Amino acid sequence: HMTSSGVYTIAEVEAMTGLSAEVLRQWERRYGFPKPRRTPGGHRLYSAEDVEALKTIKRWLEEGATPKAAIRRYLAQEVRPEDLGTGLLEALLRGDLAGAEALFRRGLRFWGPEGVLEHLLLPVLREVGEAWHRGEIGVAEEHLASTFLRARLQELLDLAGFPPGPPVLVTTPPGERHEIGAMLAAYHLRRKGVPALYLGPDTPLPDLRALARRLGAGAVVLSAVLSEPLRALPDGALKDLAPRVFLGGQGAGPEEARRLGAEYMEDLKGLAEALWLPR
Amino acid sequence: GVYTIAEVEAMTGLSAEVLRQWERRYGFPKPRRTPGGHRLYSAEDVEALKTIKRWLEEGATPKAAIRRYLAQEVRPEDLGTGLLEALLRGDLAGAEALFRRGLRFWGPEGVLEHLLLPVLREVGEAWHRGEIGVAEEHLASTFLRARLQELLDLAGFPPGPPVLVTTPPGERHEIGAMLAAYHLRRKGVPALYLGPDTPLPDLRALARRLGAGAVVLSAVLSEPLRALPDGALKDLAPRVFLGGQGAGPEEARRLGAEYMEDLKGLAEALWLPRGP
Amino acid sequence: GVYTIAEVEAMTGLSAEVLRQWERRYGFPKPRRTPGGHRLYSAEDVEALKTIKRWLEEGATPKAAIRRYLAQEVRPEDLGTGLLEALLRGDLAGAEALFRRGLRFWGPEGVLEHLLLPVLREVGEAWHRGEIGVAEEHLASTFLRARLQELLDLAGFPPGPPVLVTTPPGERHEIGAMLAAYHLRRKGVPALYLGPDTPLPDLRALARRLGAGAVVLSAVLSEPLRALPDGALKDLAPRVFLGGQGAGPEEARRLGAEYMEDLKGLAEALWLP
Amino acid sequence: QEVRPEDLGTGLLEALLRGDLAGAEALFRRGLRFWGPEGVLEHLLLPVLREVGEAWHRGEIGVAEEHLASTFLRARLQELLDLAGFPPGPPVLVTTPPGERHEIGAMLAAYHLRRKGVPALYLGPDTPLPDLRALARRLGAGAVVLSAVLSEPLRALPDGALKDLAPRVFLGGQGAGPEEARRLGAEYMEDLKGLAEALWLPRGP
DNA sequence: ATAGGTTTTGTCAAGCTTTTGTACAT
DNA sequence: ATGTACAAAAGCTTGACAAAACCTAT
Ligand code: B12
Ligand code: B12
Ligand code: B12
Ligand code: B12
Ligand SMILES: C[C@H]1O[C@@H](n2cnc3c(N)ncnc32)[C@H](O)[C@@H]1O
Ligand SMILES: C[C@H]1O[C@@H](n2cnc3c(N)ncnc32)[C@H](O)[C@@H]1O
Ligand SMILES: C[C@H]1O[C@@H](n2cnc3c(N)ncnc32)[C@H](O)[C@@H]1O
Ligand SMILES: C[C@H]1O[C@@H](n2cnc3c(N)ncnc32)[C@H](O)[C@@H]1O
Repeated sequence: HMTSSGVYTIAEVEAMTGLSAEVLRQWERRYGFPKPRRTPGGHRLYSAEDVEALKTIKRWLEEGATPKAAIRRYLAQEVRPEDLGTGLLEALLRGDLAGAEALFRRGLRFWGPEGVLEHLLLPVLREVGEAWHRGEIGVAEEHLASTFLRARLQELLDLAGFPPGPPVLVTTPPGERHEIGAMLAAYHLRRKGVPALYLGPDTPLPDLRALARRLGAGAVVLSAVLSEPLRALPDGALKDLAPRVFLGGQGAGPEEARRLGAEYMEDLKGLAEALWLPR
Repeated sequence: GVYTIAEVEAMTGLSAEVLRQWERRYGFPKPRRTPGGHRLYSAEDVEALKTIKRWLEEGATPKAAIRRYLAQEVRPEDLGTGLLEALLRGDLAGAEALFRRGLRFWGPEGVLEHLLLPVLREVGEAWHRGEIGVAEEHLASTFLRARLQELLDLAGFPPGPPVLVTTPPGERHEIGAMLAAYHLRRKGVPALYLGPDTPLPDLRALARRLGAGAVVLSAVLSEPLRALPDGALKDLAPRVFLGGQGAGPEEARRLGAEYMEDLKGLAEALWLPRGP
Repeated sequence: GVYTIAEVEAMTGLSAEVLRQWERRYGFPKPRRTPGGHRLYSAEDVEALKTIKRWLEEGATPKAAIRRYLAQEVRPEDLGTGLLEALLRGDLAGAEALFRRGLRFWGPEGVLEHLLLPVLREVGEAWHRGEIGVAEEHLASTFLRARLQELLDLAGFPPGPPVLVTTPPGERHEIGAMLAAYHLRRKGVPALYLGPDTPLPDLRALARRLGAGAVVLSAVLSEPLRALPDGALKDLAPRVFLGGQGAGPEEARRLGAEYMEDLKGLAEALWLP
Repeated sequence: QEVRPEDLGTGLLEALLRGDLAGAEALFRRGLRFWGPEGVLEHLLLPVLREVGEAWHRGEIGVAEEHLASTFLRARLQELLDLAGFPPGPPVLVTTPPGERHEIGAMLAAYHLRRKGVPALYLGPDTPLPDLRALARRLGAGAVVLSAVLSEPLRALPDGALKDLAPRVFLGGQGAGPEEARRLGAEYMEDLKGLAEALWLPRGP
């Protein structure tokens, strides 16, 4: 019905699936599946989604299959929504690009184009940075993962429309080499029918102004992940780049935007709508 | 109708010494108290305690049985209304976003039953009442079909002898067939969805060549079934299933097919052979 | 994914003793190994072995049957033949994989012209020659429609007055309409695809209520058009376009619609006049 | 309006300079069809990139113009990379030396490897040597390939710096030379064609 | 394709914590 | 009749073991 993720007992499962309670605790120990929510006391609480899942595995085991592969073949097919983030990173860390690409496609179909970016692409990138920061992975491992995820995002960017009309130039301030933030901004713009020209990262301001003038660009959008590149810029440095200038990212703030002469934007969603309305 | 603390004790079986603890531990039931302190259990609680008693005997625990029964609270019901309104004003972006919220909360199967199905039924009724035209319905139906096809592709497709899924000739409603194929795939069955309106000789020929284990037909209208002769479905495949609003047990027997009431027990039925 | 050597023996027909020998003298298949050394075959390998069993039964040696499958760098023109063959054998997984390959080579618009369209035409001709049945066409058409709808949803859907896209009443070929809608979306036009077979009064009423700027009709058959009276399409929307194999300039003039030859010039046509 | 072969280079650049991504994409697909995958890289992708740098150098275009063109062409190459197959087996790690931000050279090397059935893992540019060695060890990588466009990042490295990165270490690009490769303890490779076959022949001969 | 060494899997046991039915005292 | 206490029933974790299936090799 309405709630797949619910609560059951280990006794109810033993009378619904046929598998004894002793087995259910062993498969959770050797494989991790199923992993039901636990009571404050310490007792299990299986969900309805897990109940129908185990009933399917019992068919394969009776048709000629081992529990080690019967579960693995199901975990790949009907994977948990939150296990995709963990799964994708693990696949990347072992150098399995094929497996990683496959897992991403599953996420794309579930969350949708915008959805997969917020709930899969973004959380993985954040965790990768933290994992590196904790010393769990090296720079080379991060590079592999970042290059892969960038390629997926670029694919979505190219799949979006590119309408005619005065372009919007999207890049990052000089000294800023994180480009994925800029790509996200460009993508959300294209999805709303704005001809966002993604330039790549690290663009000198005089050259950016010259290009905006020559192409008659309606706006310039800058993504700042680090704060130091912004602090290095003088007051009003962004004022005359284009008729409208926007600044966002983790490294950007409302106070800093006002000093540089740019409009601060909190979220990517409101950015496309802010182009239609006057400043 | 309200009952005493001893009246419910006989209509359920559980003693009154337990009903007072379930109230002082879990919070159910919560009967009205007289000025003295006497407990008056409502009629909605008597039928509820009779349900838990059946679950507790099945092998459950009071803490879980009561919590499980608290699934009476219906899902975000404004999503059905909202999705339709979004579609009717031509806001595909807004509709897509609303559908994604429904999918994450209730999950894949859940969003079909509580969101996809109710909207489709209301759309037909709204058209029937003259509140919307055919063009409005078309937009909504095409959208919801696209979403379901997306979930279909998201499910895995296992190797082995395929199960062919379609609708009888003359039947153009295809969403019923897609739902059947989706539930099959979710259970590891290689359901090949053909689309609607497939001629029977061609269907039989394909089933034979691909060595299909079964054929599944969705019938929304009854007239396409009534147009078929007796035994028409008998030799399509080793097993033949028929379901939908347009199909019934009596009609299925005549055509030589097995009647299936719900999509849930369809996948379980294909595994183990059913009797006459 | 992950499978067992016992499952393969019951799915492919080849005994478990053979599967370990071909891994020893060819290296294929080379499945992921369990920590204890047990083999875990993937689904891609399962369908692969099922194909080799066909060649061995058709007259081929295992040494060459594997080598021809390993080094099968499919030519750009072999994709159309390959995709249809994959569909005809019921291999949706293989078909989907082949399509993504083509999407990456020709691009979104490219894959439609050089892969999606030629396969659909050949399917109709093959059916017409009696080489395939209706059921086989249905499978292929439903698949390709699903891929196109996926691309449609991946394109942007901008705000502003929508463009309604459908087919005339009696016309059930809808893939033509989807193509038109897709090309419009790729140019930043909010094309609302309605589906096929839409009654004219209802279409006019919807266009009016949504303030649609234009209506686009795809006609594959000519008979649905011939059944319409003169000027039937005139007042549907501020602009009305008509294209497809079943449509022509003479017939468009009679119905009061603008004839469009190619899908490429359709998006551009919506601005200049 | 089909344009002539040598006019595709000129036309593609002009399309990019006017911000016509749609037109540029279409022109590239025509080139890919005419010359094939490897051919379009050599005759189209490479000449345009070199001219873009020269044009910038002469002051005909600014940095922002170059950025747009470079990002576009990188996206097309990444497409072809993903189009190629990715076989199982010990991977080959492909990147650039620390300080080297030109990555398109590395991508080209990884592409030609994949086309020959080598599981080339493209890491991206600018990878620290200790981390590279650690990754190569953990993945059991058979080889490491480095693309050097500038010479200064190589000159900054000490003698033998590349020796123990992986069982085999290859170095190439405009910034790399035979003399410099010997000093760093890497094998020099003149062209991309010979690199995939070099993985079968041991060391010298 | 016969044979031996090895990994995986269903089952159970001891020690002990959480939970629930009955009851004990006011 | 409100409420606390107590004992039984059921769970959970660490640990181990015998059989079934499997891998490698002559
Ligand atoms: C990949 C990566 C890199 C790659 C960049 C690859 C590339 N081509 O983009 C490389 C290897 C180059 C790199 C280098 C460095 N990085 Co780095 N890197 C990352 C990583 C893992 C992900 C970056 C990313 O793109 N994330 C995804 C973005 C989109 O997420 P987000 O910024 O939170 O974005 C959200 C909102 O801010 C909004 N937003 C973003 N952009 C925009 C734009 C607009 C207009 C709007 C409205 C909103 C908006 O959209 C998102 C909505 O959820 C992060 C980890 C992290 N926690 O972010 C570290 C991180 C950003 N890097 C970090 C560091 C330390 C560095 C280096 C200094 C390391 C070094 N010493 O070499 C260098 C700096 C190089 C330079 N000069 O810029 C630190 C930053 C610490 C700090 N802020 O002081 C981080 C946070 C890692 C950590 N320690 O946790 N990095
Ligand atoms: C969308 C739609 C259409 C679309 C179809 C789009 C498509 N490609 O599928 C189009 C526009 C083509 C259409 C046409 C027609 N339709 Co219509 N349509 C609908 C609508 C709104 C939804 C149909 C749908 O798919 N619903 C969702 C299905 C899945 O729901 P369900 O059948 O109740 O399914 C449940 C169970 O039955 C079970 N089940 C379903 N399939 C299967 C299969 C198996 C194996 C099993 C075990 C179980 C099972 O699963 C579900 C569990 O909740 C319905 C409204 C409605 N009330 O259903 C009208 C409706 C079905 N249509 C109706 C009508 C009148 C017609 C037309 C005759 C109109 C006309 N004159 O042109 C034509 C007939 C065309 C034809 N020859 O088939 C009427 C039917 C009246 C009747 N039964 O006598 C309905 C009921 C509308 C109404 N008046 O309320 N329709
Ligand atoms: C799939 C299919 C079906 C499916 C439809 C599925 C669906 N939901 O769309 C079904 C099974 C329903 C079907 C039924 C029929 N079909 Co049929 N079908 C086909 C098939 C194989 C492909 C159709 C398709 O979409 N092709 C792709 C389209 C996009 O290609 P295209 O029209 O050439 O389009 C190009 C240009 O015209 C342009 N264009 C197209 N649309 C538009 C729109 C605009 C605005 C513009 C500017 C340009 C434009 O874009 C393309 C650029 O290359 C064709 C084969 C073929 N040769 O086309 C037969 C075909 C069209 N069908 C045919 C027949 C005979 C029928 C039936 C009469 C069979 C029957 N007796 O039941 C019925 C008619 C149903 C009806 N009332 O409409 C014949 C038509 C013969 C004729 N013209 O006289 C064909 C040609 C097969 C053949 N014999 O070779 N069909
Ligand atoms: C795009 C670009 C950039 C982009 C890089 C984008 C990216 N993500 O890769 C950015 C903007 C970052 C950039 C920055 C700079 N660049 Co720059 N850039 C270029 C440009 C236009 C193309 C680079 C490219 O990838 N070309 C394509 C490669 C594949 O071609 P190729 O190296 O000739 O490769 C061939 C062979 O060598 C072989 N090969 C290549 N790799 C490998 C690998 C192996 C293993 C093998 C066997 C063979 C091999 O394959 C090819 C076969 O034809 C070039 C122009 C040019 N003439 O190359 C300038 C150029 C390379 N850059 C130049 C300069 C000056 C710079 C900067 C110093 C500018 C500055 N002051 O900021 C910085 C340096 C940054 C750094 N620390 O690395 C100069 C170099 C001058 C010099 N050598 O002294 C060039 C030559 C421009 C010019 N003046 O003509 N650059
Ligand atoms: C933000 C990211 O920057 C990367 N990183 C850290 N130091 C360097 C360096 N010297 N060169 C290149 N990348 C580096 C790490 O992998 C981290 O995840
Ligand atoms: C069941 C659905 O059929 C649609 N419907 C009703 N009449 C027609 C017609 N002539 N053509 C197409 N669709 C039609 C309505 O929109 C209704 O909702
Ligand atoms: C144009 C397509 O129409 C299909 N086709 C032909 N006759 C019928 C029918 N009676 N019902 C459904 N589809 C049919 C064929 O498969 C052909 O390829
Ligand atoms: C090699 C390429 O480097 C680019 N380039 C030159 N100077 C800078 C800078 N400060 N920041 C970023 N890119 C730069 C030019 O566009 C040239 O084409």
